[PDB]
Amino acid sequence: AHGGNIREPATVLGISPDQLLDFSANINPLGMPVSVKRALIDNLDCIERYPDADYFHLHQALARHHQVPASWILAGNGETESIFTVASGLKPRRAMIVTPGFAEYGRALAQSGCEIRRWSLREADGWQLTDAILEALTPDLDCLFLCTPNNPTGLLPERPLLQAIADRCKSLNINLILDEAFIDFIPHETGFIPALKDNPHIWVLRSLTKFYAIPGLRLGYLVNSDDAAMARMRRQQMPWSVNALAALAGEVALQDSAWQQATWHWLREEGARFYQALCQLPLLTVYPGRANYLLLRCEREDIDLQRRLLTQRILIRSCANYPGLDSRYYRVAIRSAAQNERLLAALRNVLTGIAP
Amino acid sequence: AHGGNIREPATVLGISPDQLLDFSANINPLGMPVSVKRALIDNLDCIERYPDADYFHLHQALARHHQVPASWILAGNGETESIFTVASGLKPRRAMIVTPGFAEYGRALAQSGCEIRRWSLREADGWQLTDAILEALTPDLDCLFLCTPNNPTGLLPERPLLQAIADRCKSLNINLILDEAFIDFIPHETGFIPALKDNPHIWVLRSLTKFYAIPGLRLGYLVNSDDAAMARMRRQQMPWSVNALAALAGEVALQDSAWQQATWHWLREEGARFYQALCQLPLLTVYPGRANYLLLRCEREDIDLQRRLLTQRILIRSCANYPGLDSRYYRVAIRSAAQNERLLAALRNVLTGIAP
Ligand SMILES: Cc1ncc(COP(=O)(O)O)c(CNC[C@@H](C)OP(=O)(O)O)c1O
Ligand SMILES: Cc1ncc(COP(=O)(O)O)c(CNC[C@@H](C)OP(=O)(O)O)c1O
Repeated sequence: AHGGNIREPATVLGISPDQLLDFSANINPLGMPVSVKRALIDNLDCIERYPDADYFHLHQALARHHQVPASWILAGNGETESIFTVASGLKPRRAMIVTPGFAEYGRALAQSGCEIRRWSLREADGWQLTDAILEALTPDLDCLFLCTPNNPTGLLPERPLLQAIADRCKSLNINLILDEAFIDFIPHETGFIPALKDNPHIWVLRSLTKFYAIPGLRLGYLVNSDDAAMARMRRQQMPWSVNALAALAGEVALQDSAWQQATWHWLREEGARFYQALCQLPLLTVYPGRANYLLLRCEREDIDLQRRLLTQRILIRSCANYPGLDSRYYRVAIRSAAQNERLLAALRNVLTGIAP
Repeated sequence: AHGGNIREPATVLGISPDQLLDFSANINPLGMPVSVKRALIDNLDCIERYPDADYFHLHQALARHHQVPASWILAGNGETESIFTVASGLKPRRAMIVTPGFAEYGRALAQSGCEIRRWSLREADGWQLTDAILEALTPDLDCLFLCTPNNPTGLLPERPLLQAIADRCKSLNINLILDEAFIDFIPHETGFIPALKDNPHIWVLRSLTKFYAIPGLRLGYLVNSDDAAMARMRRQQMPWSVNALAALAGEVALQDSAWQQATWHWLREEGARFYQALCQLPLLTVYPGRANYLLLRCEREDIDLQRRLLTQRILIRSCANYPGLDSRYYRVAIRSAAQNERLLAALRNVLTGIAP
């Protein structure tokens, strides 16, 4: 049960989803780039033909964007498909995931028949990934999934720690899958694509749906420099999985040279202002997320924050279904100032004026 | 290597794909319904949110269309996804497919770890499915895939034979998967959805991409009346696989009450006129396909028809890669009269004036 389920949320209340303000999914509040919408409208008739099965133009655009060989890239029907593709293409016998984390890594691995080991983040560490994981990495592991920054904490592990993990993985023959779905939101963070050349054991997952606001179109991709392994992924993949409009949108989106700075500026300004306001609320712990969402811990047990905000027609993410987190945890997106203010006001009604 | 690969075909020639006339994919020549295009343009901003994970409106529309419980239906990112979903959801140990047939059944089963048995259609039978298959059906089979009408022959097995197969399957505990991807083109053919109520061993695959001309959007679905099995399919399925525009397009498409009659009329008129003209060509055998495509057998060995037509900038499907068919076999779509005439003229240049 993932976030962004507004139709389901509205159904629970008996109202139309157009009446809900959603903070349970984390999509760039700027909306899709104007050029993207124009291109979609202008080329809509392209849907009367099958997509290019090899997605030449799309992969060329992604390759030019990251300055890597097009052969290192495989686009997917959302990064969600890329996660299932890597799991099925690598068919690990034993794999480690880090909890709490995005639920699909586990679903994908389970379906592929893998023995899943969980590395548990600790509330006492403020949910930060630590070097304690290194000693937990063993030769018998085939894969390790890390999310950078993590869903739902928004925390980004230190580059040196990620490098230490990557190096250990290289020596223990472990494939390292880095989920960089939200990395574009963190100013100046390059991720690991610039370092794949001499590290064929590293796989990077990317998504265009949150940063460019096209989650309804579905577009993500996987990058890796092992010629043979990527070739195998191209087969284990279902044909025409990426729709023609997603491919077009992706190409156009990457051409908007102002999008990145505009998004970073918003995060640095409103995002910082929103975070400060949340931290001024009583009976609430707010974690220092680096992208467009924040993990919250409600210090009032006798209060289902999600149920309470839903009656106020504001949908938030309940993190109780993440392994490792309990009913006190929730996640909210960072949106436009006006919407953020409505969220804040709702939270105050449930948090201010209450004794410990 | 499926048909519709115009970008790849154009690349082989060193030209732009906009210069090719494609007869290698079989899409309704009328294009997408006008209401569908209007709805897509009017609701394009819906892509700024994730699709409804449960696709309520879409499944409700499909259920109303077939007058069956919405619980019997699962939409997919093209019927291609539905094929992979049924294979993975049923995880057959032994399964039978009929050759020649669409390549994805075999790919899907192979990936799921199934022992595949092939029932071979015979050139001496004019590639018709016969009752000889019944004795080949055994208790140890878990699944049987039939395509009605078949890709690439366009032949539709007799209802009584399909019923006999279905009944035998029911008694031998075999799941029967009927690929009805092209059934909408055959006037008055209802398929098996109207008969699923008391046959939970029957699974029907449907596609909206050829009949409504949205192969670039990707939309198909699976129907079955076994409560538990469909429930399992809803899990083995990847979340948000159907994009928001495909779901919208599907709902709108089903509301066009003139589309069906218009398409049937075209097939009965131009389709019949095209078929007759093909049959007047020398050194060519044309099979009696019932939908919008026809299988051709070139009686001139020393002539690669596809290569020869490609130089004339017309792309056709070579069926040499179908198990059971050799280099003499090709398939062509049935399109508009003008385009059909260009195809005919090209064929004449390669077939007329030549001695046996
Ligand atoms: C870390 C992470 N990785 C990959 C994806 C897949 O993205 P896409 O397929 O659109 O490219 C998501 C989406 N997450 C969407 C969100 C609604 O799910 P939760 O409430 O469980 O966080 C994600 O959060
Ligand atoms: C029998 C059959 N079933 C299912 C599909 C999948 O349809 P979709 O995913 O668009 O709903 C196709 C598509 N076939 C497309 C065609 C180009 O492939 P070939 O040249 O191998 O025949 C098909 O021919």
